Amino acid sequence: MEAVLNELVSVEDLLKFEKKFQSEKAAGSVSKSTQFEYAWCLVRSKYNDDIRKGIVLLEELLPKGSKEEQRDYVFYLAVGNYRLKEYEKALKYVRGLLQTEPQNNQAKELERLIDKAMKKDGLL
Amino acid sequence: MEAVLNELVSVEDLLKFEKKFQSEKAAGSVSKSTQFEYAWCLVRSKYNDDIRKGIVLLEELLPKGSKEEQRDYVFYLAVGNYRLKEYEKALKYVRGLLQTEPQNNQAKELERLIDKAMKK
Ligand SMILES: [Cl-]
Ligand SMILES: [Cl-]
Repeated sequence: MEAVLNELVSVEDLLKFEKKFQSEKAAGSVSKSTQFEYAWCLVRSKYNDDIRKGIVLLEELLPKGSKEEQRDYVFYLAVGNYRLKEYEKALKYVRGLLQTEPQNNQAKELERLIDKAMKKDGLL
Repeated sequence: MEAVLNELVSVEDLLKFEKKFQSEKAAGSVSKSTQFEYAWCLVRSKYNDDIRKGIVLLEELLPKGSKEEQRDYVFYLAVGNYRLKEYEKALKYVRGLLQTEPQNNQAKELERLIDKAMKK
């Protein structure tokens, strides 16, 4: 998607699932899917506080996931940590995922981005 | 997000919810939530056939949604039609949504995009 469209869809997404998350948490407890969707929107946000919150929400889901869900959670932990420039954490997550999903070229392109960013720092 | 990142995350999402949708479909019927989530990914895809399928899935959810859900469906119907260059349909959808959500500047910005592309 072009940039302006991507940004406005991102905002609409985040606001919808924030409402849903805040509604459910007001009504007692938050379903696993609602927490994941909100966290997924948070790690794509333009605000760093949002990304940090999405990471926390993904860490809370991680021990309760099926094996397939845990793979999805680790993907977005690497995304969030990469966007925060927590490169060594992101790199550890995506390498672990690639061991169990070797043909995941999305995870591979993410690893390439993380490596490229660690090179331009000089920290690789 | 930057362009390369946005594209690989879009692929990861689509494939994840395609598996969820197809697995629920084979097992009988598909939940509202999975059909929407798959449609949401499809409308954002780089393939026109995907966008068209997302519009179909959204059109099928629309008669049976609540008031709030319908407004969200119409937003993504506007997005998908805009990306397919179906500008008259897209403008109609977003103008309806703006009548009931007047403070929704994301819908407003989408309307400006539709209006720009029509004048291009
Ligand atoms: Cl279809
Ligand atoms: Cl509003």
